[PDB]
Amino acid sequence: ATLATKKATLVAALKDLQRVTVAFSGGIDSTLVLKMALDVLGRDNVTAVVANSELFTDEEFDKAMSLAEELGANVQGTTLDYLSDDHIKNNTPDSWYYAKKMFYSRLNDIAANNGSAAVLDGMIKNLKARSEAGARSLLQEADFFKTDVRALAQELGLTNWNKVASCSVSSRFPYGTTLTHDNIAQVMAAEKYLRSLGFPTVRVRFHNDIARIELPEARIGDFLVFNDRVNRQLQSLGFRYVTLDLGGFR
Amino acid sequence: ATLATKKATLVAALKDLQRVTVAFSGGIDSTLVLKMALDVLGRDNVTAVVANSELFTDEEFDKAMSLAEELGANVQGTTLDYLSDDHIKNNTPDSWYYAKKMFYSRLNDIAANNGSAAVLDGMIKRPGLKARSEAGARSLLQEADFFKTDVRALAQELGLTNWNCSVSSRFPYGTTLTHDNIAQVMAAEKYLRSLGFPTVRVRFHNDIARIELPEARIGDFLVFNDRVNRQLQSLGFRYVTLDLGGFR
Amino acid sequence: ATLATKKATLVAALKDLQRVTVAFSGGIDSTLVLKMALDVLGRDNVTAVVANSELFTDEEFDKAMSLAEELGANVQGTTLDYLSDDHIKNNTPDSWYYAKKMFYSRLNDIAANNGSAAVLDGMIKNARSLLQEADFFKTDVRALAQELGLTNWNKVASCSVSSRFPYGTTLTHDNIAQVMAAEKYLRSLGFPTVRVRFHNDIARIELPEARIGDFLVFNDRVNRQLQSLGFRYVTLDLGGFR
Amino acid sequence: ATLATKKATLVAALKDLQRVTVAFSGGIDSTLVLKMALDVLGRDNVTAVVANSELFTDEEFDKAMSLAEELGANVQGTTLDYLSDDHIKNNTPDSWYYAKKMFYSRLNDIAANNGSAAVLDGMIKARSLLQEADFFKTDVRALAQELGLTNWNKVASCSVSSRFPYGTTLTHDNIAQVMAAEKYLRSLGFPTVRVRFHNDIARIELPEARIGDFLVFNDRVNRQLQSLGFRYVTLDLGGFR
Amino acid sequence: ATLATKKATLVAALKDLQRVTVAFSGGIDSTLVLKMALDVLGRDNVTAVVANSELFTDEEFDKAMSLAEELGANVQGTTLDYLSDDHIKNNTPDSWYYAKKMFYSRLNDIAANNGSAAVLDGMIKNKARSEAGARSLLQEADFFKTDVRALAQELGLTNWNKVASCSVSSRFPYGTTLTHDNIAQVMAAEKYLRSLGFPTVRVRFHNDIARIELPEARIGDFLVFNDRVNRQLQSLGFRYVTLDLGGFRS
Amino acid sequence: ATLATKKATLVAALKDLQRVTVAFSGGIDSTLVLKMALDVLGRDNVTAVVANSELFTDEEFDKAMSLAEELGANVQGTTLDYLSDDHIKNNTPDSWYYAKKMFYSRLNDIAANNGSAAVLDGMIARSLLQEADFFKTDVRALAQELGLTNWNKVASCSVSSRFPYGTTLTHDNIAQVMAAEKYLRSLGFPTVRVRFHNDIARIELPEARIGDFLVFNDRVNRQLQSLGFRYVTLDLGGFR
Ligand SMILES: [Zn+2]
Ligand SMILES: [Zn+2]
Ligand SMILES: [Zn+2]
Ligand SMILES: [Zn+2]
Ligand SMILES: [Zn+2]
Ligand SMILES: [Zn+2]
Repeated sequence: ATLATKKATLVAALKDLQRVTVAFSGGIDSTLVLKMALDVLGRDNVTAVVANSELFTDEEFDKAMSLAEELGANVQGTTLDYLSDDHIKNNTPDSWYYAKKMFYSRLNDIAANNGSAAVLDGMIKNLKARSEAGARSLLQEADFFKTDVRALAQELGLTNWNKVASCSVSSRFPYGTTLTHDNIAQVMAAEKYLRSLGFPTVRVRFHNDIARIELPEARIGDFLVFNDRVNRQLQSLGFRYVTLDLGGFR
Repeated sequence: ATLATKKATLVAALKDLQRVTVAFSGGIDSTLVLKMALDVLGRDNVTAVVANSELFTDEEFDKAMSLAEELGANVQGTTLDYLSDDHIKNNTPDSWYYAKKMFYSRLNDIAANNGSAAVLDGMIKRPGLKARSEAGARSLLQEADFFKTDVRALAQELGLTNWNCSVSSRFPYGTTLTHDNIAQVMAAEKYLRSLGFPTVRVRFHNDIARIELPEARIGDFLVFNDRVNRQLQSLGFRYVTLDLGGFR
Repeated sequence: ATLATKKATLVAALKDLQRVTVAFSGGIDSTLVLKMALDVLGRDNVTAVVANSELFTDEEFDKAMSLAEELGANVQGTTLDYLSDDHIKNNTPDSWYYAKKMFYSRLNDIAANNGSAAVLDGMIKNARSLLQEADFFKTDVRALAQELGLTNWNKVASCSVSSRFPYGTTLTHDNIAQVMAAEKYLRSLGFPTVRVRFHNDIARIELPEARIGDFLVFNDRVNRQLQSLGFRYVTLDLGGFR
Repeated sequence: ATLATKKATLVAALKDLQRVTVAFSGGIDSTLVLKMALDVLGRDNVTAVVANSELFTDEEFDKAMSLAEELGANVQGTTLDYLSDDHIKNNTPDSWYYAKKMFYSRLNDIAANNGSAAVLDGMIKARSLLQEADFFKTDVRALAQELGLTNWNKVASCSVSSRFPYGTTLTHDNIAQVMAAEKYLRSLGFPTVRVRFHNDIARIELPEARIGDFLVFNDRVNRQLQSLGFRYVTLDLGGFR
Repeated sequence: ATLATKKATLVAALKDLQRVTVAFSGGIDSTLVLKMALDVLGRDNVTAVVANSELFTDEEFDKAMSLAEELGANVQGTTLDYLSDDHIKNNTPDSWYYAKKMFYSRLNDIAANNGSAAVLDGMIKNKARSEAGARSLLQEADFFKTDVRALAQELGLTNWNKVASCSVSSRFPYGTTLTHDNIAQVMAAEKYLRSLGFPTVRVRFHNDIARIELPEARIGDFLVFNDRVNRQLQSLGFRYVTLDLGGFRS
Repeated sequence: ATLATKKATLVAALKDLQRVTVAFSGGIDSTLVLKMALDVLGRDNVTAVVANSELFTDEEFDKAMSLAEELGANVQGTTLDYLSDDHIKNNTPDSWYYAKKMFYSRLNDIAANNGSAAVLDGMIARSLLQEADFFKTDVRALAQELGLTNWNKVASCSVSSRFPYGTTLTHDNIAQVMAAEKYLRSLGFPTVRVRFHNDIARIELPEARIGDFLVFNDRVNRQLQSLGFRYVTLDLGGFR
């Protein structure tokens, strides 16, 4: 199938729905989904939803919120208490499944109250909780790949999205560590401070009384001028010891 | 109706002046006003004016005009000798104010001869009256209470994708600006930028150059210490130095 | 003149040719020619040719192919034996001419079989170079590209590997592969612009001067890895990149 | 007030006991006292004692003899065994006291069989006559150089118990792991260095003025300390002290 | 020619003056002069004098004082306010001259009251002083730098200030008025930088500007202290604290 | 094994010798050897010899001719023409051996004339410090014990190790290497090697100083290029 065949299939699917709710993160694929939806159905029939929670930073939320206004869509934020589900709070390998199960549930109730006929995400063809909510991945059921979504992104003149596929803060705690409101706010504030110093790719691992910072090895040399400030700032967030991993990022 | 009305009040004001001259700097709001003026009045009723001066590099002028000339508007450049004003020459804390006074005076002179009804700038939100108010300039995006989000909304909605400091901020308050020392500072910053340091300030302190850099680059800067010391010394500085506080 | 003017001369020239072949490498300048040719003639009347050869890495060849189907073009690869010419294999100062002659000869043979009016390259101001004939400077191609919505292109300039060997050095398959593996390893550490100059038993690493500080955390790993690649001494040029 | 009156204070002090036992360690302070003993009491009346244990290096021990022997002193080595104590092995915050008491206990015995009048240590401002003669850090340095003393341990060899947190019990595998890391790090050219043990994590404390010079050894220390047992190897941003 | 003939001329010169006052700084030269004076004339016929003033640290004074005591000589301190001279207070190029004219004047008054026959400095073969009548016996006996270390070795002299220090006036450009507060703030700045591990350091005073001069090979090791040195010297009175790219001196 | 035994063992051996000739290089070892020989046998019984050759810097030679006279010994300089021998000129893996044989033949010829019983050096020909079982700990101990403060701190190796085996040593390419190392030490790097490789200079530095060296890269590049090198590089393996 050509790029023209699958955009045509994508247009046929959107036209059948008239009114949709789009799960928007700022990503390459969700932006293409949000952009195609507005171009086919219109601004007055597309509702974009961006999720806010403690597991993601508010900087990524505030940014993905405005990327959708830059796309010219009616955007709406919703907040989720992920730690209300213990399966998420206990930080088990399947905690991310229950996060999206709770995420796809909130989208459906919004899809009911706004009058939308389906929930759209930006999942491509190259998972579980995506089906029970009836969420539809239009890009994948039209046989798109990452090479296809990039092609249609240039054709629609889309150049501004996010390259930082942000990760849940739970990856900063070893499996089995109980997440709390305060230790999550402890990690995110330390990562926000380090990012403001000029280090966009950074991890602050949580080791009880120890913070273990992960930087790209080719940036550790540039980090030297900040040792004393990061030490005291992170001590003032609760960490007793502030360290920097010699093994680098991941 | 919020936006729908914020854009409607603007279209009404633009329709009301018929012919306009637009002070253009390349920023978001100057690009937004100029585009709205051409979409409502047409090129033959809109003039974009870009200022050139020694207080800015020979580069940003070539870019701001290149951008409005790319939008398809009759663009005029005008050069102002800001150093003719003693408040600007001796760099007083209100030197910014007397710079706008001089620019808005030149604009109304340009607007009076091409037949425009008003001068427009893209202002949103001290020694006397507002320089805009003193010159009769209209800030239509202010009047419509456009907030930044409203500006952000429309440019994408009208298709605008391409859009963009005075050199006086390199000198202390009270220090006299000369044609030589401005060339001195600007040549110093141009060289440092060519070494791979885009964001840089060379603060002028008579015989001392105080280099401000993002603190996360000072490590990457040490290979150039001796070359930067000798280059700036040949630009007229006796001492070439690096601020430990960094940029800002 | 204005950018919209040089765009029209570029469109008027492309419409007079109707059917063209485009020498595609993946950089900013050849991506703009390919996208402009496609947006004036369509996938039917444009063929993109990407060259595969010993002097350029297979990394750049695979991506350049990938970027060309992504822009919506019918892409054809072709293989060039630069070393089959004795002038190139012995690395004379004339190597650039026979390399260029061999490359452009192959492309006009491709353009003749598909009926193209001319062969296009992306040469700019300061075969037909349409961008240069319309007076496109480096600052102009950045503007027109953002206006069209182009994004993913090879940001680091590609260069023939013959520049890593002294003039008069006979290029073999071993030493070329040796320099390739060295430069490839250095890029993976986080250094996209780098040269490994070949001097028999000595590797001379050329880095941009603003990155040498950031490089010292890698000194030992680079020394060991290039030593296992064949070099006896792994050194860092104090002069820097070029 | 002067260094001369401070030297004459311990000359008279040592010449009143006439037979002593010196807790030799290798530092400049215990090197100063033992030489000051031999000069005023002679080789026959001075006894140099050295404590080998599981909390110290073989290296601070070995050269503590090569020096003690080269001053011309009747050197003799003893071996003490902490960690068999209940308070020291668990690193409770009182372990420093029992380590001291158990140390001072046998010296009291050794000095007995030697017909000595008092035990001496190297404390500054048992018998600490460097503390009684009012010797500060600067007065010990000037008297040591004046007496022609050139050899002493110039990096303070502390007790390995300070590398462990309060509550963690110390093992033959705990200490050897930590002491092997500090030995490896010092071999790279960093003489003042600590390796704090926190189970899976190693916490390196270097002088801040050396951390810039430490970058070139980052990966090698990461791999080596991972082979000694540590899962993570980190550099403390606060530094040494 | 031989060291013994030069020692002989020095011995005879001391025996002829019998009672001497010695300008003692702690260098190898003034140590050799003081040691020889004690050996030939005795303790009660030799007076060592160290100058204490606002233009030097209190610690070089404290060290030179103990050095004279460790050699076994009666040493006394004298205080001079160099800033009472307008040539010194305004820091003129010839301020060095009026500084030592004042230093050599105070010594001669002491040499008058204690019965000395001459004042001795430690000047070898390689202005204000002559006009004061001070005697340089090492110069008169033709001692060169190497002969000083020779005779110092014969006498067992091994301890002395290996670093001759300069007056803080070198931290102020010519024409600057020296005051009791900017003297102290410059000395506190240098005293603090040395505590970080930088023994060779200059803090050049430019009113609102501090121009730190460091050995160029130490600058890399210095980046970790940038922020702490910034705030410390700002609390001392400097608005801008800066690092000279030329390095120590130049 | 006190220090008085070994100081006695040394003067006891010095006593047997009666008259000696000392190979003086300037280091602390040949200094301790020279002063003791002066302290025990006297100035007219000791002849300090300093070798001057193209394989060692003139700065080292001038320093040792002064320090030895500074110590009260009557010095004699001697000039060694190593490059006359073709094993040393062409730098073979055994060219060190012909150098030690040229050196020690010359000083043995000198000791015979002035009437010395032996030639002595400062190893830790007689090595009295080695025979008395000295160590570097005891060499500084006895040095200060006699008032020894001044000696050459950075011990200089033979410049032959800067040239690969097979390279022909010449007057110009030796001056090249020696000028480059003098410059690198004046910047604040006492332990440095500049390996010769025709058009390439391969600087060797301790790995703990490579960061402190960054500020000098450009000035070292152009200085060493004005001395004859086309490419100036830094060895990533560091010193040795
Ligand atoms: Zn003018
Ligand atoms: Zn960097
Ligand atoms: Zn070789
Ligand atoms: Zn360093
Ligand atoms: Zn005063
Ligand atoms: Zn000479």
